[PDB]
Amino acid sequence: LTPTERKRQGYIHELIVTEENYVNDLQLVTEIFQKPLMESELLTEKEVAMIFVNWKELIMCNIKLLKALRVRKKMSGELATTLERIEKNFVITDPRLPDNPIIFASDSFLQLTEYSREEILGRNCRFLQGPETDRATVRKIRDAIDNQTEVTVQLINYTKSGKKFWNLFHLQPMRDQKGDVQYFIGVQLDGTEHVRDAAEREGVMLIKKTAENIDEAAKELKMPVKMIGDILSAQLPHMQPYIRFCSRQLNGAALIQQKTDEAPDFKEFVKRLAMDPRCKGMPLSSFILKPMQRVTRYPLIIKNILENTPENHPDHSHLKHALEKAEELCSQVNEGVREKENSDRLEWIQAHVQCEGLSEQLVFNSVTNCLGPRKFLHSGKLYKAKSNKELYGFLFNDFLLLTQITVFSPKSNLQYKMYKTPIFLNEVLVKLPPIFHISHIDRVYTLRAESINERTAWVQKIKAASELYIETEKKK
Ligand SMILES: Cc1cc2nc3c(=O)[nH]c(=O)nc-3n(C[C@H](O)[C@H](O)[C@H](O)COP(=O)(O)O)c2cc1C
Repeated sequence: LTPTERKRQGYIHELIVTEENYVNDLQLVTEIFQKPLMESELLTEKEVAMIFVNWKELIMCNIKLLKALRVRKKMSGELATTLERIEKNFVITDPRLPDNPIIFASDSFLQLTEYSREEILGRNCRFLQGPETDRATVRKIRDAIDNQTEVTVQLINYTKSGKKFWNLFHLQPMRDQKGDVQYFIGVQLDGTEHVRDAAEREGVMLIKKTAENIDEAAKELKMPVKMIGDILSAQLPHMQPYIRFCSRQLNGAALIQQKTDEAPDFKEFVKRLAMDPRCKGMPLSSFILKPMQRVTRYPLIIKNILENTPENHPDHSHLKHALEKAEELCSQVNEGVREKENSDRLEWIQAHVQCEGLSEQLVFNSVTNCLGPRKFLHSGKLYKAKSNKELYGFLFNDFLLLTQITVFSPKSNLQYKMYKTPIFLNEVLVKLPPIFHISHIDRVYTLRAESINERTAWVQKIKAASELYIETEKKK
């Protein structure tokens, strides 16, 4: 096959495999960090929500994505578990991708070579080679690769610390029905001495049977993919919860670091949850960075698929939209991260303003219907005319929230109760007769601000955000 179509399948499966690892990481934090901390009674229900935030919703998004990928790929969840049951040193590489990168490494392999998964994936296997390695043996391996055939040799490899060990290595291509090589299987039998006669004859049989089991394990993965963009184009516009999480990931990380230094009983309980072999010895504070990494990873991946997809291909159109949505999703994420002050205010409103009786729960620190990331504009006391009722209003870029006190200082806590249904600014007009008039089509509202300088701040900000909303709605 042409290198273009070859690279195309390589990047399509780069999307699928990395998503598998990612979704797996999300479920880990919920399993061995979230649920334990909630039932540990070490922290309050409020402190826990500051860290994970909407972590649960992040899983619901990607699981919906991963499932769609698996059905198209005719896969099942078994791949990770099936591969883990093979307790041998092995890696899988992708010859379709430049420099033949590693896409998977067994637990035995990682511990043998003293490297971590983050150091390994995406790189060529030549880091094992050293000074006392027979370069003639290496060339035989390269030839077997270029000729797309299996091979079995012995050579000296090095760990991360530089420890020497003999490597009874076996290479084996992974072919589909059409015989096209999709992956390469590399099994390593570590030893102290060069094996001969019976010692060699036994080791060869094991590492070869090991390779066959991997081919069976990766049987669902090896098949080629026709289309993948239509799935990404339908799932990416539903990656909204990332905007909230990534805007609060900084405060969530600062909470962990602070609570650790002021509570020794908390520090030990966290590390006893990072013990789990699925954590690979990385702390909880390192998992929090992953959602921000994944959303910035998507545009890089999709573009690689798009660049290796011709114009006449039916998947080219969907990949265009997918790239657009991925970049739009990524942009709104970076906007929320930068506007830190706006993020603190929206989350403050979330906790102190009780909004109930709605068809859907109100999340202030989220995306609007049309304008994107919600932005707080103005707040203050508002007195309704002819009633003079003490009300407290919150003005946003998309709607106005009226409440009643039962301002943004974290220590100061006071309760706000929702007064009426959120008045959206896509259907309101504002004129002047500290009294100002807003014109809703259905009902009439006449409010009186604290002062003259206040009502001018209301009228201006409401009108400006309204006109921006109206003209945005007129686009389509
Ligand atoms: C699946 C696979 C597994 C490999 N495993 C090893 C290995 O364990 N040790 C090693 O020295 N080379 C291994 N190689 C070979 C190297 O990745 C590399 O291709 C080889 O050393 C030739 O390097 P060169 O391109 O600089 O000539 C493996 C290759 C493949 C495709």
